[PDB]
Amino acid sequence: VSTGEFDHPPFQFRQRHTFNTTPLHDANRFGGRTAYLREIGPKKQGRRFKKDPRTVQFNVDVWCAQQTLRKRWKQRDWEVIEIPFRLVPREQQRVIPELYTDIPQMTDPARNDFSNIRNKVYDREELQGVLFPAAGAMLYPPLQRVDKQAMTLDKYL
Amino acid sequence: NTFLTSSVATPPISVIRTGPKWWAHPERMVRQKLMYFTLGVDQLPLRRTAVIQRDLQRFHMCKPPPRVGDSTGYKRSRAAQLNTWYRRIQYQEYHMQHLFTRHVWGLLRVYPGNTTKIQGKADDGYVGYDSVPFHRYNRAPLPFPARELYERRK
Amino acid sequence: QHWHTKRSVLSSLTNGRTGFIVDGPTGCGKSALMCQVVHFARSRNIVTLYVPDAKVWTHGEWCWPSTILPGFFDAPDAARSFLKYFAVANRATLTSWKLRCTPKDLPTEQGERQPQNLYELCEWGHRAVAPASIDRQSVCVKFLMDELSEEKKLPVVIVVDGWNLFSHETHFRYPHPDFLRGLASFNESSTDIDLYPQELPRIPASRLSFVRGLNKMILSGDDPNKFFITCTTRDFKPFDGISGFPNVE
Amino acid sequence: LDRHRALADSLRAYVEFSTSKRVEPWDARFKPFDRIEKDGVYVLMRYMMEEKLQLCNYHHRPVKRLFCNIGLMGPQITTKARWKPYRFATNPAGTSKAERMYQRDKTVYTHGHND
Amino acid sequence: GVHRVGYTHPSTLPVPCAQRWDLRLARARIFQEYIEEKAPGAWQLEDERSM
Amino acid sequence: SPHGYIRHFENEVRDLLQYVDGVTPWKQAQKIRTYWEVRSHHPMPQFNRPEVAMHRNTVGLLPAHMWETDKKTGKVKSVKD
Amino acid sequence: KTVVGTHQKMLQRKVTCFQYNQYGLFKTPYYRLANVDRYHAVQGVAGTREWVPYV
Amino acid sequence: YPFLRRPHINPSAPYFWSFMTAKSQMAFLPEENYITGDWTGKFFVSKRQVYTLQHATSGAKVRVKIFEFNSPSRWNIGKEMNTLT
Amino acid sequence: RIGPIGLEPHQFNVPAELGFVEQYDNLQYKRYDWQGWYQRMLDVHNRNVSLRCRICDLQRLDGNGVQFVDMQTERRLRILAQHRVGMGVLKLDADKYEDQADNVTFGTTKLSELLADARKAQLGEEYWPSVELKVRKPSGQSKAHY
Amino acid sequence: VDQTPFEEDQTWLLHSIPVQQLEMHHHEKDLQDLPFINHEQFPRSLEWNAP
Amino acid sequence: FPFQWKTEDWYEYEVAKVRNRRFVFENTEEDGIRGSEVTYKIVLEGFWDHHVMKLAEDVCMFLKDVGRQIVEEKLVAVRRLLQGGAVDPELLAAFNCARAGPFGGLDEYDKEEVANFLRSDLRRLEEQCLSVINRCNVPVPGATNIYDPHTSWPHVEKLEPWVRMAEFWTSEMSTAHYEFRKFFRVIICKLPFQSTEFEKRMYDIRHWLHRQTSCEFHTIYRRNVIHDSAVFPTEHDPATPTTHEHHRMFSFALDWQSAPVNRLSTDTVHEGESWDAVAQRLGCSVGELKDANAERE
Ligand SMILES: Nc1nc2c(ncn2[C@@H]2O[C@H](COP(=O)(O)OP(=O)(O)OP(=O)(O)O)[C@@H](O)[C@H]2O)c(=O)[nH]1
Ligand SMILES: [Mg+2]
Repeated sequence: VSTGEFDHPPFQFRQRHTFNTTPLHDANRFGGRTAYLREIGPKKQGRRFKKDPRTVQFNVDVWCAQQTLRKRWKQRDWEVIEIPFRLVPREQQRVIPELYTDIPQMTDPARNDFSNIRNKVYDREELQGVLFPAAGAMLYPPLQRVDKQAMTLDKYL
Repeated sequence: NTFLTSSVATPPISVIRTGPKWWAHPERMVRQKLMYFTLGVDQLPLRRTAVIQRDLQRFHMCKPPPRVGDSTGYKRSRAAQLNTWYRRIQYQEYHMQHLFTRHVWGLLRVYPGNTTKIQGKADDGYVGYDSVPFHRYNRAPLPFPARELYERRK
Repeated sequence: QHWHTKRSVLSSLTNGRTGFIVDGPTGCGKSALMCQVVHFARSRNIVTLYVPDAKVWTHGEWCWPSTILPGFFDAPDAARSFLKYFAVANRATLTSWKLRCTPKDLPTEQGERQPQNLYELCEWGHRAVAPASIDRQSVCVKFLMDELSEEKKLPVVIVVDGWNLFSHETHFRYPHPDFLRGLASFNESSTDIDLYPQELPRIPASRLSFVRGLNKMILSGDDPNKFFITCTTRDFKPFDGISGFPNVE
Repeated sequence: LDRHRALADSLRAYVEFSTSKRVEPWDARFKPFDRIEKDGVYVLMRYMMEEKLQLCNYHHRPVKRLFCNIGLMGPQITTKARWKPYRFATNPAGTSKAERMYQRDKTVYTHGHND
Repeated sequence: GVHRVGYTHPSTLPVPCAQRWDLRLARARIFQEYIEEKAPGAWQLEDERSM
Repeated sequence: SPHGYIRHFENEVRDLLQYVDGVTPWKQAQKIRTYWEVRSHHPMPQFNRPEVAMHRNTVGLLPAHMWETDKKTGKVKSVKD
Repeated sequence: KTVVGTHQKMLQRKVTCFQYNQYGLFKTPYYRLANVDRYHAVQGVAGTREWVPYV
Repeated sequence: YPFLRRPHINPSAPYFWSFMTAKSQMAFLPEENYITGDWTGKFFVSKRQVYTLQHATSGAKVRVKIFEFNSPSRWNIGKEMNTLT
Repeated sequence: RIGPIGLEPHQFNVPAELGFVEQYDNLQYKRYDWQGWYQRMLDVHNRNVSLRCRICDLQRLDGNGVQFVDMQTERRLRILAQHRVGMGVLKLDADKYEDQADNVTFGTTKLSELLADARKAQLGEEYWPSVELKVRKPSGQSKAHY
Repeated sequence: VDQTPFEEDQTWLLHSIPVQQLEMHHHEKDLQDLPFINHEQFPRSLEWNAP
Repeated sequence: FPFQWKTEDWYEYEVAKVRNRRFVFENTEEDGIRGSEVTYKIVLEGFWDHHVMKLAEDVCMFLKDVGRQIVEEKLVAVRRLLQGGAVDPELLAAFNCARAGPFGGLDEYDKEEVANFLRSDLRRLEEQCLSVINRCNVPVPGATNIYDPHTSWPHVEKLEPWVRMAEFWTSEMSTAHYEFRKFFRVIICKLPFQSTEFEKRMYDIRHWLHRQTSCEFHTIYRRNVIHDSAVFPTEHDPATPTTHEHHRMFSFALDWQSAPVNRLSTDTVHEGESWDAVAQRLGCSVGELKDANAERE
């Protein structure tokens, strides 16, 4: 669910800066990207593409796809490294179908882990023996994991 | 504020006749309360504007009964008495919004639109980067760049 | 407030860690709890480092490289506000703070006194004229973090709102090397810095001079004196698969 | 005979438009360009980006892309700060008036690219 | 940002395995797939109206 | 017989291209020029468009030897044949 | 990989005069005269309501 | 009306080579600037024939459907006859 | 069940499906001078034949005793046929030639070419397709040491 | 040498990307002329699955 | 309950469900109405919905009485094959064909085990032939439902009508909205054997169809395909591998041959070669070389 604007406003008579009324090509709409298709004054191939409804809708569909791409790439705190089949963990020793090939696969339902394998992200400090066997100096420190059974401040002791 | 174009003014009776569309839109009316709640003042003309328009939208689909005839003009004049009372309250909140948001804009160093008066900074209509190169109503040429209403450092 | 007699108690509470991080969903009592901790500690006359929102440091206005630290950067507008309000908050304790490891040949104009207290050091940093305040805070923040890391007797509570912004990359990026290399013309220089924008690698928070002094006291185990009761922030924008453009009103 | 002359006249006015210096395309009212000349953005422009803006002669398209690759104030330098409009940023250096954009020559066919 | 696309031969890795680029070249060998050379890595835009 | 796209015509593309050079001599195909080879006879073919790099145009890109400009305003007065 | 360099540039020039020597090559797009009626002489324009595409 | 589908089909300095011209310069000249086969002579040439150097050098006959160009010059080389009128 | 049967150990038998459309007119284009091109237009439009085979039927023993498709074989087969494999069934839609008889022959050689490259995983571990792990960036604990 | 997809909005804005000017074209939706002049050869159902 | 999910799993679900629409194996070695050997779909097309509905009652009753007869004459052939018979020596040689079996070495099947495997498959054929016959005796005209697979054979499947509207002037005065439409009914015939007598009878239903009503036929049958590992061998990758320059535009015709690649089955013996030297050069056994060359001693 997203509350941003996706469609372009239609064509009518020339709007004015009023209450609940913005001009059709303004710097506020779509982050100022309408300056490519705006007219300041209140050459035939360079005038008619600004007034075609299918043409101005396709450009917003490109700009909204650019906004969809940059937020999907800013979510990536990981990267894809081709790891061979022998040094991979036990949940990746299975036959993994490609994207949109099968049902979205659970990781391992036998161990009560119902999650998609395609969104599984492994920490880099776990695979130091696989990714860096040539260094031999432990370039990344081990992850300090907190003791869940230790009496701490959250357990009133 | 990124709306710096020249604008067209509307009479206040055309604003309130929109009703739930723009004047009493609930997303707009709740952020007008947060302006008054930040400054520590009563939202008293705003709440009584909202209580009236809450009940006005409740019966707005009902058709009025046919006025079959009265010898004296009593309930017709009384229904118009309450109707002209509801407009004067919403005339006050229409003035209360425009007074306070121009007082807030003088504090936050935010420049208004064209030909807009802020009482603390620019008593005349502040015009910045207009299509017409001179003042629209004061008949004076605009300098380049735009007029600095505030000091420099943030 | 009396940690040296209750040291085994405080080590068992934090499970040996340096402090607590408070995490949860958005809009819960995270920053509302962190402002209570400075209300708890400064009423008990304890010296507190309070960062009220970490998005002034990481997601700040502009980034400047450190004058005395090579390869490190600074948030100068966030630092002058930090060096101002920390001096006023703990003025009762920083005036009694004697400078142990601080050089006494600091640059000082006519009419100003050389700092002998940690309160006087922070007032040397933020109280100056522009642009002389830009390089003065980089000297002051580095010598503040050097003075705090050597104190092993007074408890210093360090409260940070939004430690997750200090745990990853600040939104600033590195400058392009053509800006510092120097050019004679643009048409024959084999550059496109004015033609096409590009994304350089992003600067992490560990390269900031403020967070360098914090991470020095966290990782080095010779400081059983600083308690980092911090929290995270979930003030990010929503994104649920698709995204259009946000309406400005 | 005059169409060949007007084509060379319009091409000469476009190249002199590319060579001449423009005014600052950033608007000095809005954040962060509102600040003083000795703090903030103008410090970073004076010591790191002084020759980069002077060589491109302050046209609005190169100086915004130089603000992208400088990295120390992005990405909110271009979107948050309001810039001058397209017909306002094409005015030459030392403009100081709003009549200069209509003072320019209307005889050439540079499509709005004349001084 | 701007980078160079790398390739690791199976003789270089301590555990050899078939890479994903020579599997792409094997897929392009069978089904006769045209590999556009100047296809940009930054321009991967989904048709979000349909997908 | 293949059908549909041109990717399914393997032999017919091979049979066309061998037939293309079979009838065509190189004495004929040398006279076809591209657009930039014709534009080189202009007094100035190359200048930057205002989309990307218009600021890189210098005064040495103008063919100033083939015109005469006025001394007062700076505009071109005449053209040379 | 077999045809590169001058073998590519001469083949593109040989295929250009082979394209140009064919007098009567139908390079007209389809939408230019796809509005012809068979029962009457009324001429419509494809894209508007004065033409139906199925019949 | 459909977008730019009319059957019946201006100077600019910075868009000189990109207005009413080909997209690329590596593309060859169109068919109207070459002789296809054995001809008896054309009364007119088409307006999409690009003016070359040999048009102004030889200058025998320029017949554009009418338009007879008796002013040879070097500023016309590189663009078709649509922009020349 | 029609089809050739191989008894040699270098020939594996794949039980596969073939789906096709045959359409003949009976109302208007049943017979006249337009029947010649209309029936050909129906045959060219119905040139598709769908060669479908389960990967479970490919996991049998070959003539040499070894399994035909092992785990690494179908892992190589799912990558070489990305969208042609779906719900455990390798589907091939042949649309190259106008007649369906040549599309069955073109579909057969494309199945055998895809199977022969997937059979390289039985040669050694150097032809096993690599697992793509989305390994994380270095964490904030390791970034504190920077 | 190739570039990753950008993470900021101003880099997508300020990059030299041309907009659509002429009529857009698809490789298989050009036999059908327009969405109003959508041509169908045989009147099959839109949910017709090919065996 | 209630159903709350992450959106990217929902984005993966809705794309995978539509792309895997016709990725279905119809003829499975299984139980009743799902499992079959051949699948016939006859898509009937007419202009009115009651025209295709009344034809779907006319064709289904035709294919019920015909389909019961062909299964019954097949059922009388299975019950004779299950009573007793002699095993084909071509069938016996098919089981004893592989070099190594599952248990290592040659798996010598005798005449009892090969006759056991066809008996296990003919027992499946009886239970599938009785599933067709028992469903062909159900739809009495007192109570009949030909749209359900469990009751009647064959069952009729609904398909949505192709409807395409036209918007034209009635003159710039007004606009008329008329639509072309035609309705579809699909008849799914699942037989657990391939019989050309039923395919001949199914193809001849076009000659007695209803007025202005046509049909098309879909046939999904099982067919054995041979993957020849000698014509299409599994080879190591070459020393100099291919690059993207071999996969350019117009490289599908100029750089690559069609599959398969010709490999020479003829060779000439060199000077000092013997029977073990040619087999070393050809990478084969010396007994394998003499079996193909039994003409020359
Ligand atoms: N007075 C008071 N208000 C509280 C308390 N807890 C939550 N609130 C209210 O809850 C809201 C959330 O406060 P924050 O702590 O800033 O929310 P948050 O978890 O930090 O949200 P993010 O920064 O986005 O992660 C505040 O506006 C408070 O009004 C509390 O203990 N006392
Ligand atoms: Mg918070």
